[PDB]
Amino acid sequence: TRFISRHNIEGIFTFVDHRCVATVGYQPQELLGKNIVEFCHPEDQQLLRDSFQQVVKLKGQVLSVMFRFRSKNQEWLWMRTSSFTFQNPYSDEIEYIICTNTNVKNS
Amino acid sequence: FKGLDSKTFLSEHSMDMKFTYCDDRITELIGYHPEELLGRSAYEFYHALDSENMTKSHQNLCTKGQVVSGQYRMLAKHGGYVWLETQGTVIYPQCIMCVNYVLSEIE
Ligand SMILES: O=[N+]([O-])c1cc(S(=O)(=O)C(F)F)ccc1Oc1cc(F)cc(Br)c1
Repeated sequence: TRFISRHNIEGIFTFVDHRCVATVGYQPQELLGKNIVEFCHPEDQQLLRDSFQQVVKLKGQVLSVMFRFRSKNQEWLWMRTSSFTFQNPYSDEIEYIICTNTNVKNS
Repeated sequence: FKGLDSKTFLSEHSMDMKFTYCDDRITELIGYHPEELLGRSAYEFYHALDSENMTKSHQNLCTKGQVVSGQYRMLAKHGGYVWLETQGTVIYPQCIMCVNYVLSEIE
């Protein structure tokens, strides 16, 4: 169970695939415009900020992070988010971050 | 004339290259509705004259983890072809995430 999101380099959701409803319970519009960190368990928040900071330094390769995401039922679900930057080489527009977000076991 | 976001769309594929998700931006650009792509391999859609080069590019993706396709043609929904370029990234293998950029109108 997974869904795709795009983020600005700050962490804000700018696109959310509707498979999020079955993965974490929210409609896309409940995620759009908020920072992913707003859905992250307080122990994991700094890891996730530092992951978004680093993924831009990794020359477009994949960075993974595991963290606890707050479902629409206010329960903590373990997620594995694999992220990479994309910048269209015909332009000099700011890169953005593409994430795949899967509910995973912590075992 | 179209801006960059409107010519780019994301897609996800299983490791057998079948579409598992596609952004609705493809409809305006190539004619397909995302739900009619699901379960169909990318190979159904490459121009005959690109098929050998794409097979090599898939090998390269499976050996390196991440590849840029170079220019190739997608069969459009009502016939003819659109030129695209793709960045493909394997998510580890679980799925392949593609960022697709249209280089042409339907020809
Ligand atoms: O199937 N793919 O993983 C994929 C990889 C690549 S790749 O560059 O990583 C390489 F494997 F060929 C390219 C295209 C790919 O799929 C398509 C996506 C589209 F929107 C349309 C068409 Br037709 C094919």
